[PDB]
Amino acid sequence: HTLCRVHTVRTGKVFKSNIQLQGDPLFYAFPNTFVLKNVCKADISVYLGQKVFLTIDNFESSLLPLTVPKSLAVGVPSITSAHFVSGSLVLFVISGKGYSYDYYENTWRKLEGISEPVSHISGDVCCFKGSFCLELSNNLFAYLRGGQIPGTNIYFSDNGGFSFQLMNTDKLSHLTGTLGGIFHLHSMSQVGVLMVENNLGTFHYMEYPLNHSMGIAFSYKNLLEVIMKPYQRGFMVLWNQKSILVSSNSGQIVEHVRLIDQKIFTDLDVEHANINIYSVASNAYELAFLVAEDHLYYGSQSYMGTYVIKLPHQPLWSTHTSIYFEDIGILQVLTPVADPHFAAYDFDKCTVNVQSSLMDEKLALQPCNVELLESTMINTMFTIDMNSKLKLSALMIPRKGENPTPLVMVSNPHALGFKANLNEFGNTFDGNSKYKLDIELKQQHHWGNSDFNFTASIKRHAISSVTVDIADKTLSCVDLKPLSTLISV
Amino acid sequence: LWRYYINSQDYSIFSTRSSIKLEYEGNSFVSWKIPESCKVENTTSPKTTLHCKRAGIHTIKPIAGNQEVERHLTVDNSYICYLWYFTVVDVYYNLSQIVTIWVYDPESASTEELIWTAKKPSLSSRVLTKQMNTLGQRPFIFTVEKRLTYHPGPLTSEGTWVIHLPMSSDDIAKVIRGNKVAFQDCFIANLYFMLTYPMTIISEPPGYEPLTVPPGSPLMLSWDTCISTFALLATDQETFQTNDSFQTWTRVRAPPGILSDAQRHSLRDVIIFDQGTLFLVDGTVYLRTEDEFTKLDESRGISETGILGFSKRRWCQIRYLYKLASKKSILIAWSKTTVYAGYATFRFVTLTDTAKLKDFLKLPQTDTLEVMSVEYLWHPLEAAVLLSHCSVCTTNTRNIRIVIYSAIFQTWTLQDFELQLPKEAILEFRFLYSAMPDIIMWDQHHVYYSYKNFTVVGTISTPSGETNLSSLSQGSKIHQVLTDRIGNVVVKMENNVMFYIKADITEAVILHTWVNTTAKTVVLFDKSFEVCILYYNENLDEKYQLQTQPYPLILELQSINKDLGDWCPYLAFQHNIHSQFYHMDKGESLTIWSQIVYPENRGLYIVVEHYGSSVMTWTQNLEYEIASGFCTKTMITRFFQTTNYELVDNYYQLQKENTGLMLLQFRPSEFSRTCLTAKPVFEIDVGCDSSKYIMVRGFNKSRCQRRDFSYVIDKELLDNLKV
Amino acid sequence: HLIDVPKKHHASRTESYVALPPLVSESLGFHNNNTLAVYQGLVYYLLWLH
Amino acid sequence: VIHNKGKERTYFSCSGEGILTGLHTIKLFLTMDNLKVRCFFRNENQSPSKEILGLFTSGGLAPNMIITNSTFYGGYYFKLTPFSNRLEWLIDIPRQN
Amino acid sequence: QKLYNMSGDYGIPDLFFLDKGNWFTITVVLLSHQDTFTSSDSQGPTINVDKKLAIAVTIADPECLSVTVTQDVLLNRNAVINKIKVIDKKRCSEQGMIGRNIKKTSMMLKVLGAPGNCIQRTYLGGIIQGFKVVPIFIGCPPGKRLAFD
Amino acid sequence: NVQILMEAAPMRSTGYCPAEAMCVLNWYTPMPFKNGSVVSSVDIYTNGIGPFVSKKRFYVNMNGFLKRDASGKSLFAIGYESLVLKSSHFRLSKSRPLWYTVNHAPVFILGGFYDEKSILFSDSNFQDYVLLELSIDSCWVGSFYCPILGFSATIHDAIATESTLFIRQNQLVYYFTGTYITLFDKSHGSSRWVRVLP
Amino acid sequence: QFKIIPKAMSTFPIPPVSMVVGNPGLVEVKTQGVFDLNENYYLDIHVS
Ligand SMILES: *[C@@H]1O[C@H](CO)[C@@H](O[C@@H]2O[C@H](CO)[C@@H](O[C@@H]3O[C@H](CO[C@@H]4O[C@H](CO[C@@H]5O[C@H](CO)[C@@H](O)[C@H](O)[C@@H]5O)[C@@H](O)[C@H](O[C@@H]5O[C@H](CO)[C@@H](O)[C@H](O)[C@@H]5O)[C@@H]4O)[C@@H](O)[C@H](O[C@@H]4O[C@H](CO)[C@@H](O)[C@H](O)[C@@H]4O)[C@@H]3O)[C@H](O)[C@H]2NC(C)=O)[C@H](O)[C@H]1NC(C)=O
Ligand SMILES: *[C@@H]1O[C@H](CO)[C@@H](O[C@@H]2O[C@H](CO)[C@@H](O[C@@H]3O[C@H](CO)[C@@H](O)[C@H](O)[C@@H]3O)[C@H](O)[C@H]2NC(C)=O)[C@H](O)[C@H]1NC(C)=O
Ligand SMILES: *[C@@H]1O[C@H](CO)[C@@H](O[C@@H]2O[C@H](CO)[C@@H](O[C@@H]3O[C@H](CO)[C@@H](O)[C@H](O)[C@@H]3O)[C@H](O)[C@H]2NC(C)=O)[C@H](O)[C@H]1NC(C)=O
Ligand SMILES: *[C@@H]1O[C@H](CO)[C@@H](O[C@@H]2O[C@H](CO)[C@@H](O[C@@H]3O[C@H](CO)[C@@H](O)[C@H](O)[C@@H]3O)[C@H](O)[C@H]2NC(C)=O)[C@H](O)[C@H]1NC(C)=O
Ligand SMILES: *[C@@H]1O[C@H](CO)[C@@H](O[C@@H]2O[C@H](CO)[C@@H](O)[C@H](O)[C@H]2NC(C)=O)[C@H](O)[C@H]1NC(C)=O
Ligand SMILES: *[C@@H]1O[C@H](CO)[C@@H](O)[C@H](O)[C@H]1NC(C)=O
Ligand SMILES: *[C@@H]1O[C@H](CO)[C@@H](O)[C@H](O)[C@H]1NC(C)=O
Repeated sequence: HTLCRVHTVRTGKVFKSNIQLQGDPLFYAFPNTFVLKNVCKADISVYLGQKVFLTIDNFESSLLPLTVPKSLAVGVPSITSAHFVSGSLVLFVISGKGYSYDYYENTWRKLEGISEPVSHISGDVCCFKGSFCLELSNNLFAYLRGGQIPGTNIYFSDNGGFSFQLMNTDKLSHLTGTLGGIFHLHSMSQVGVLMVENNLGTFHYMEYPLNHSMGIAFSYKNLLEVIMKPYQRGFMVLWNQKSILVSSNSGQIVEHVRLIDQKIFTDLDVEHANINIYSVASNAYELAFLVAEDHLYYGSQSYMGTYVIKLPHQPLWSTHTSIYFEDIGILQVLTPVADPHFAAYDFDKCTVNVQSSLMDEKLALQPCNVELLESTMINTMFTIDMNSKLKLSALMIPRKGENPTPLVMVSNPHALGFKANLNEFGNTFDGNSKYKLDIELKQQHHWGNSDFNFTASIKRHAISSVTVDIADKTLSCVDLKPLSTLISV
Repeated sequence: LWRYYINSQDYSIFSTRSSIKLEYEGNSFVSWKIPESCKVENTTSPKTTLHCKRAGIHTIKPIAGNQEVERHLTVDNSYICYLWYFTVVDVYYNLSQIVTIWVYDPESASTEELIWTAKKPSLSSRVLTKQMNTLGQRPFIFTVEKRLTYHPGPLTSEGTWVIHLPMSSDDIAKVIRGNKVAFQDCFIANLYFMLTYPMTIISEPPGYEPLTVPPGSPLMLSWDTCISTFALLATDQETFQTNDSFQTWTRVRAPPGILSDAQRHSLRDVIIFDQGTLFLVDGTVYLRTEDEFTKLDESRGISETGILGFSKRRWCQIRYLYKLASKKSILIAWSKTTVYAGYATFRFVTLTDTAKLKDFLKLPQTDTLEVMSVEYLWHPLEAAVLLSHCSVCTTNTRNIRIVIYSAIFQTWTLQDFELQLPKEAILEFRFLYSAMPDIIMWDQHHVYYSYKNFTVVGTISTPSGETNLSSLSQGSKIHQVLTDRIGNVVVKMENNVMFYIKADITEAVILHTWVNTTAKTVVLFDKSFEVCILYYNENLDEKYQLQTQPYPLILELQSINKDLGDWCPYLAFQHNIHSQFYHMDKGESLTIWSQIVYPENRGLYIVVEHYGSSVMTWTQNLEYEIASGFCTKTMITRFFQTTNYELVDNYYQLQKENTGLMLLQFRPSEFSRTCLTAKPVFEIDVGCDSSKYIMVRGFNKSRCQRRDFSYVIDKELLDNLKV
Repeated sequence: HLIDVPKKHHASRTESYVALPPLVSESLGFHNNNTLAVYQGLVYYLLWLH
Repeated sequence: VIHNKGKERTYFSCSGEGILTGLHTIKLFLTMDNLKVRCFFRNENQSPSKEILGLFTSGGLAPNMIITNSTFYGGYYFKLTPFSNRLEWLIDIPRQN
Repeated sequence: QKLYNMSGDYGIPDLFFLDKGNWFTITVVLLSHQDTFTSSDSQGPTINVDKKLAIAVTIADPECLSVTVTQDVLLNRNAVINKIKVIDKKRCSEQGMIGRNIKKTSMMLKVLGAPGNCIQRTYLGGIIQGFKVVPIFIGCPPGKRLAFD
Repeated sequence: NVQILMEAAPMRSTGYCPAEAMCVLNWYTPMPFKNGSVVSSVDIYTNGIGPFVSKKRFYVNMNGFLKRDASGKSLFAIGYESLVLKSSHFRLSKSRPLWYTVNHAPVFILGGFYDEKSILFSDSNFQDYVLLELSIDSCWVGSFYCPILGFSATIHDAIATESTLFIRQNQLVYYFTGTYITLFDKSHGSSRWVRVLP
Repeated sequence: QFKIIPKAMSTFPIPPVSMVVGNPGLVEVKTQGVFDLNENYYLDIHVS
């Protein structure tokens, strides 16, 4: 009735075609179900659950489960971590050993660099057209989650994922307790680690900007699964069975989640609410999670905090479902269904129009406070040399009654300084007035409004993201995405 | 049973100044029931006129002895009142045409102008025309496929604008428009029309014999695929052919001794071309022209007493067909085991037998596999054939599949159909107006549908959910199904009852009763694409044996919608696609603009669907706006190629690899009934049309007359040549 | 709304002149019959030159 | 600059720690020393917090100070300093400035 | 001093002068009702706006003056913006000089159904809109003088 | 077509003035008038500061019926001012139109009284209704060819144009011309009215 | 230069800002006031 109407997709079963699998199947190593989506090749996706499905289409047709061809001894075929490298290759962590799979071909490759058993593969993928961040998407970390930093080995690769070399332990000599992951924080152009000394945990930064520096500590009950937002803005989501946290910064401040109900907000603790989140889907700006007691929650993740509302009820949870953001404002619940008469899996899909969904009078959400937000800086990526400045522009038309407050910010303030002017020019035929804001960007040192503890060198290149947003934007502003661009000094 | 009529065919004119003629038929009648705003003349008469000035919806019902249903009719204030009338004449010596145009008001026009039989304007039309020249209104004609305009001269002594026009046969679609000068708060609507060479219907020699359908069978009708109002209709008593919308008709007969009397009453199917007519008499194909009645035989590549059907194209892709510069098949016949592709001049070779298809479909051989119906899809160079598969027989259930054949690649493909049907049911299928093949088929008791790339496959069902149409029409079998460019599909019953379907919509609509149970009727198209019902009855004075009346399908659908409670999800959807065929060379791209306007946050978008062998890249730029409680989304897309031919090997091979034709269609995300938008479907071809070349200035072929030459050149080559 | 019309004095084909009274250094800033005679002579010269 | 655009909330609480006055307004007094002012972002929680300041000082955002007379205009910038230890923004201005 | 370019009156120009193929345009902008159109208006590829709010132009002495008009609709702002371009037809008004060849001709611009009913009520009274007559004089105006360099 | 834009001037009107500095006071403005025209539309509007005052238009054009006697005072060449605006004159009479050229009439003439051969000739747009008694004898034609049987000294169809002025008493058209220098010449300055069209 | 923006029904003919001078004898004030499409009032004053 409401939200989704189910629709079943199945092909290839027109006639008596004898198709059979060959080898040992692939299965996930966790109770939850996930959908990993490639950044710009968004048609290619991997559903990880009781069976693993690699689709080149957007989960159309009937997909055979991913299989190991037994030519190499993989032991137990349990997947712990998956990653998408640039090209036609996908990386899996099977039984502690790394493997590469080509999906255009049917090629399996064994990663020979790693010796000690790792559990997780991490990296960042930029796919702006060019040759700049193709090299950025080649630095990858291989590490074992839950280990002890004194004693354990961590590997890295700069030639994509061909050969893996262990890094020296001199840098990580003074960190004591258990590691929670090591990340190439390209928003900071830094290297960060998540560290669990006690029931609470924190973040450590290596490189000279804020070297030997700390972030605000946060509780670390059980393990955590860490999800980056794919626009290099540093937005971080840390979720597990009984907790969820959002880091608006790159790990400097990690905070809780708000919940909106009857025009009042409250902090959401999963354990105290006595719920269990089953699936998590993350867009560039949005976030959603399915709670296993047939519940769906949608939130807009931004600065000042994240507001999360509860969507109307629908019996969606069926022990195999997984949510994924098909598009902005378009969620999709996917459930694979087996079929032994043809030895194949078909799919059931719900296309959730959240924009149409959030108009129920029981919710009564105030409409959007901004009428138009448009700029031309989202198409490409911008580089700066020293003694060179650049300018970007944006146009915003606000609502008739409200008075929204825009704000522009830089991911990495240490090597990127801005000055933004917002001037009013003209007005629309209704009477609402256009506002034009232009930002001027250069290096942080040349401004001279920072300390020596904050400038953090000028001779080294770096990378950051510039974002224009509305500070007091309400919910239901799904389509009016804030503007973001990538700029390398 | 009652109905109503209006003076004008075009429904844009329909407003408060119009009159509605209400006609009730029945033994019992009392009066008419109307709202207070509208008025009826002689309210105690079953035939009357209705005038109403206040806008809105009005509920009218004829009160009588029995139960008569009420009807809600919408009258809206409009500023478009007047209409164009045109009269053509053709000269062949100059190979051109001359048209005479004047302005007439449908409310106060002559009878002949209302039926398109006038040659001279009446008094009111002439005075209004000279008033429009005085206030300064001038028409002009604009060809659609290629953007050329033609202007008239001054007004003659009587109200008439005379325009000369080249004889094209490639851009047959034209519009006529005018300036923005209005008279007394009333405008004139633009008029769309088509014209090509005037075709001649055949004559009848004395001593000939009629060709009829078997007795008790329904009456058949077939028309030309490109230009309407030129058709042939077969009844139980006569075969008629019309150069018009059956205003004037001529009989079609056969020479003596060619066919038996029993054979002459066993005519199964008829197809009409410009060259001649084709009859399927008892499984044998006969070609009737103005000269002879020749029976096709093995010399032309057909089998005898084995043909079960034939078909032609259904969408006028005349521009691509003319620009292909290669004569292709114009007809496809099927004989349950073999298909044939009939070209021009009515001779052909066999296309495919069932053995090759059995080999193609990996069947285990010695199976009952049959071909039963072949249709030309919207893509010009492919065809589709319905395959019936027994699956080791011994039951009544047969699998129904589709197989497509591509003439450009000479290949075959099997699609996804999972239909199980009994032995008895016969099937007839049609393609809808879409780039993606969407199939509507019927088996004289049910209608099933295949939408959205053969994924939404099922049975069209009633709102009650019976899914059987004979039960709601007292046990009778499906007679006629008509599609159109818009996407509304009309199912006509032999009981003469009415069902309505919309493309990409599963639920059907049972229309109200408009025509008698016993009436011999057929549904056809006028000069425009509106619905007309033709009534045939013998035992008359030869002048009213065929009477045509229009059908207000849009108004009846609106009344049904006010009964039900549906609405269109989007306010508006605009696009800049003004053509159907787009051809560009290596160095140009194509830019398409579109926009949707809808309520506040019912999240929509524009679906772009493609078909063919993709050789292009898309770039899409989106703009979003909210204003006055409404959302506007604007899309700009660009199609282009990004290949290089410099310093490469196999240049011609890459040139052939990067050529072909593409089909694109634009549509909203979700749409329902009461959305009268036309879905834009077009085709884009890359390559040369073989009509563009290079001339040196000052040179021409035969502006300079000369004679034969001869010369010898020697000792200067790279010994003695005489050229 | 009516917009983008030509400004009237350059399209309706008119010719314009200005003539302002002279600055008087009196504290009250009032004129006299003498200075208005001077102003009349000045506006006469303007019309003559026109 | 829209004068009656609408102002209803005081987002900042600043103090020079020399003379305390009503917390509903910011009154500062200038003497021979450097005018030293500590200021914080007042919100639903009226106490100073290290979370909001760290959020602000991550996008390269620092407060600005406009002093105006009937004939004079001047602007002063809070320095960008890491939020590792501090709680409120601080600025000291020489008197000759 | 003599006023070449200044900041004069706003609104409609009073009268016009034309000479041998020159022209002028007026751009009109109408703002419609909040719910002036329904979903039933979505009948074609482009919205038909003439049935509810249409703009018309009538000419007198039509065989010497040509008018071309063109609309555009923005339903988000409930606006229709149209340009009317009026050009000389290069005939009539026989060859003369300065003040002889001119013939007077009044064209009418209007929006349909507006005249009489609608009114701009401002402070201190109300003014009639929807219907405005502009006169042009064809021929050649004053001001155009020839001199020797 | 030419226009002149000026700003007015302040003028302390001369008198006893018991006050010291500020006193009776009235703005004054020059008055140009070019050669070749009569119709002068004057437009008065505020500078922009001060109390609000509206915008007005006036017409002081070219009153040209004026003769000077030996004593040196104004006199109408058409007639003499000798009557009183009694309210009785048009307390029951109907509404009478006013005919002149489309814009170029520098004067205005209107009669149509009960029985008095008087008009309401005035400059401007009857802002200043100065009555007049015409010095035109009261004549009536004779017989046979003619009949008109009732003088009724009430100028019916009192029309005018630039220069000439036309009145119609009973079957008698009389035509006057005002002296209008800088328009044509001194020439057709009429001595007095003339019965024309014999 | 100033811009004046109405928030309700605005007086189109009468300008909404009246300006007064304390001492007109020492200062010369030339004012221009024009209107926008949406009745936004642009004014500018030159003082010498
Ligand atoms: C189920 O419903 C079916 C649908 O109605 C029924 O079919 C009907 O059958 C009837 C008889 O079985 C048919 O009736 C015959 O019609 C002949 C037509 O002749 C001409 O008719 C037109 C128009 O007819 C009507 O006009 C009025 C006008 O207001 C309309 O309101 C009305 O709806 C209807 O359309 C007339 O205008 C003609 O008059 C002249 O026509 C000239 C053009 O040629 C024109 O220039 C001129 O100005 C005149 O207008 C004609 O009259 C009638 O002629 C038949 O009458 C007979 O005529 C012959 C020869 O003229 C006479 O010798 C004889 O005595 C008798 O008068 C007869 O009425 C009906 O047409 C048909 N319906 C249709 C749509 O065709 C079916 O029967 C129903 N079944 C059951 C079981 O109920
Ligand atoms: C192609 O050939 C035909 C031959 O009929 C041409 O039609 C003829 O065109 C001429 C020229 O206009 C007509 O002569 C005059 O036309 C004027 C039109 O205003 C009319 O007022 C005169 O009385 C006279 O008729 C001639 O009548 C017409 N023929 C007919 C039968 O009407 C046609 O113009 C040619 N087209 C081209 C493109 O060359
Ligand atoms: C509409 O549906 C049809 C039916 O599925 C789609 O046609 C399908 O297209 C894909 C891709 O071209 C074909 O996949 C093929 O797979 C083989 C290996 O199995 C590979 O070698 C080929 O190169 C190709 O990738 C698939 O066979 C084909 N299906 C059929 C029945 O022919 C079509 O793509 C759909 N259209 C759209 C716009 O989605
Ligand atoms: C009608 O047009 C005529 C011709 O332009 C005007 O008459 C001329 O006016 C000018 C200046 O007003 C006179 O010039 C003056 O001449 C005297 C005597 O020589 C000299 O002392 C002055 O310094 C000045 O130069 C000119 O003589 C006069 N011409 C004639 C024939 O009278 C006349 O003013 C126009 N009408 C009106 C109402 O302005
Ligand atoms: C980075 O350096 C700055 C230098 O100004 C440090 O600022 C200190 O601020 C406190 C309080 O205002 C003063 O008492 C100290 O004297 C300042 N330090 C110095 C060296 O002058 C700032 O605390 C430093 N931050 C970090 C994280 O080291
Ligand atoms: C690391 O930080 C310390 C102080 O925190 C500083 O003295 C040292 O120079 C830093 N080293 C590097 C390599 O950044
Ligand atoms: C005060 O002025 C000096 C001299 O220009 C400058 O260096 C210093 O930064 C100023 N202080 C502040 C707080 O701006």
